[PDB]
Amino acid sequence: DDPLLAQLKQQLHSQTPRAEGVVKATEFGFLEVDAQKSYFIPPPQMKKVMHGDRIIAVIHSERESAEPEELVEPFLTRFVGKVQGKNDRLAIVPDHPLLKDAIPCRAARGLNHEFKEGDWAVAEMRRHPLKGDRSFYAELTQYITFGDDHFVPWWVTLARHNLEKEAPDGVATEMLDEGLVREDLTALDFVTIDSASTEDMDDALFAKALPDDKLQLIVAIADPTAWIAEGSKLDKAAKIRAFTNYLPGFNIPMLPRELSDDLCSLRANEVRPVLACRMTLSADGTIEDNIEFFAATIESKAKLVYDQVSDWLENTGDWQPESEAIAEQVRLLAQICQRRGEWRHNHALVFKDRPDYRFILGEKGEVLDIVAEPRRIANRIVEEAMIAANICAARVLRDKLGFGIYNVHMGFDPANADALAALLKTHGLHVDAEEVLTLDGFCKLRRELDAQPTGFLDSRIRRFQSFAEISTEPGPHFGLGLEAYATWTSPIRKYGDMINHRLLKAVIKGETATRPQDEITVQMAERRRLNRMAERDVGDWLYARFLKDKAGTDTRFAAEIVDISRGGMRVRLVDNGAIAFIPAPFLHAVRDELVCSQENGTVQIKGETVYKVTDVIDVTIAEVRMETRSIIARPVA
Ligand SMILES: Nc1ccn([C@@H]2O[C@H](COP(=O)(O)O)[C@@H](O)[C@H]2O)c(=O)n1
Ligand SMILES: [Ca+2]
Ligand SMILES: [Mg+2]
Repeated sequence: DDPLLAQLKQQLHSQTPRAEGVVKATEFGFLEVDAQKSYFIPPPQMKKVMHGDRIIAVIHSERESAEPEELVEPFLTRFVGKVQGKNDRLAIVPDHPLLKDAIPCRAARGLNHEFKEGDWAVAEMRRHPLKGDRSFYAELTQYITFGDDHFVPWWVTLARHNLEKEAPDGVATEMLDEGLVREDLTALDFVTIDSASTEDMDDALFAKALPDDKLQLIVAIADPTAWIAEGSKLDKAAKIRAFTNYLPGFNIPMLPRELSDDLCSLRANEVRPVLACRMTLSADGTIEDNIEFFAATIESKAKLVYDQVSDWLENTGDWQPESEAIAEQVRLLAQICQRRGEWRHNHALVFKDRPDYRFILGEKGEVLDIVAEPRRIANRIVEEAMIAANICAARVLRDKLGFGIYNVHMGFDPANADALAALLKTHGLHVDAEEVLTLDGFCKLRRELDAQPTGFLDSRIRRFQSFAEISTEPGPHFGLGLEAYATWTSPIRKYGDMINHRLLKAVIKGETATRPQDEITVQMAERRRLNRMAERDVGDWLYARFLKDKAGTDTRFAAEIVDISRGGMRVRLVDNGAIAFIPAPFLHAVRDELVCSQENGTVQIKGETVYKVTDVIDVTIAEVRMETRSIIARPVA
């Protein structure tokens, strides 16, 4: 360089052949530029990069190779990992299954903690060879727990998603004067129906028979917002959290315990403030326009338990209602459930029973068992009432406000409707490209797709399915087969439901109301996504623990094929819900006679279909790698 010579070398440097792509590693790696273009990265060039870094590289020939030059976006930022080789030099291996190398690190200042071998930390990347640094380097920013802590699962997972490990701090109660007029519901025979363990009754039922074969339902929901003022510390604390995070064996509540457990909870034979909704149902099950929201106080008559209620109703088991009054409430409520089920059957969509697996844990967080808790009438009684109540709120907020915290499902996006109909044709199912975009046509497709003898064709259109949203705008819910949809029935566990509670309270008083900001539903969606990941990561750890001792044994498990790709089949164990992977080479000896097609949902050997997505097969457990929590399964025989 030399101003002339420098300008020249610059212009030369600038026209050097280049490519942008994502780094893929293993033994050297590749710069994956697109679907059918990749460049070999030699292992010396490897050193500059991490798996998954988005980079620009010099392309070299003379055999072509990519020589990394510039970082576009690093794979790794904030992460978790296990520390090594102590303070005389710390390094950290990311928990990332594809990131195998130790990264030199040190503790952030103020981090009191003396790190040892095995310790779990949260860390931040600070240096990268492509940013000119000699080495990769990270700062440790948080001490997690020690390497052989039994409670690893929980603490590492909460930390990795940066989620809170604690309930919020309780604040001196005193009930707020919102100038509500509370109807005295106290004489009435309200009952709660929850599982056994529950001490935090959110909700509350009362039924009454009417002339013309009608039924009256009142849903009474607990009253947190009668204590928590909009703008208070608990407020802003609850809003950040969005939802109680339910993890195997462990929840982190949105609200303080005293409030949840005690003051708000609809405990039997105690007087409680409530937000109530009285609805009138046709013989049809139809929710009539008769909808009345109002503040009230009730006194639960009977703290009921699901199984017991399900038993009494099927004339099985030992348990009877404490009185005729309660019996009649249960009977009326079962009648309501029946009409609503029918209604949703006929006019909406009823979701197909998905086993809900519960981990049964011991004191050191061991897995005793994982059981699919099946659903019985008492469960459906509650669900049908909660759904009708939430429909009620959606209508009234839409009507009286024009806004609320709504749950939103747009159906198939218009730009994918043609591809949709074409794929169904190839499988022999007629549907229309523009009818399926109407609520009615979406429901008709769903219905006949669930009359399918198997889930195959179903599976074929997962790729077209939209997901459930959060909106302040009233809107249809195609998944539920409903014009509208907003929840207010569990405000102690959901910030959105508290917001709707305050909105409904404005409507009741004839007050004006402010529309929630859209950043509202954005943060809510982010925490939901977080909580779901947190629960599956827990579960994953747990499943590995549970299945470790089955490794290499001939224990069989029936398993549903959930996904098929290039490298093999993902599989869900029917009896416990664990995820396992079956590598392609396990399915057939001769690589070139085997085709696992992601796009078809099939595995073929010598041109003949042997496996399909939704098939159930029997597998054994080949491997449980505790490092990565991965379960490897092999088909039987
Ligand atoms: N596109 C991607 C791919 C991975 N990464 C991160 O790499 C992280 C590495 O996980 P660990 O925290 O276990 O090392 C992932 O959990 C993910 O947050 C990312 O931030 N963006
Ligand atoms: Ca790793
Ligand atoms: Mg309840």
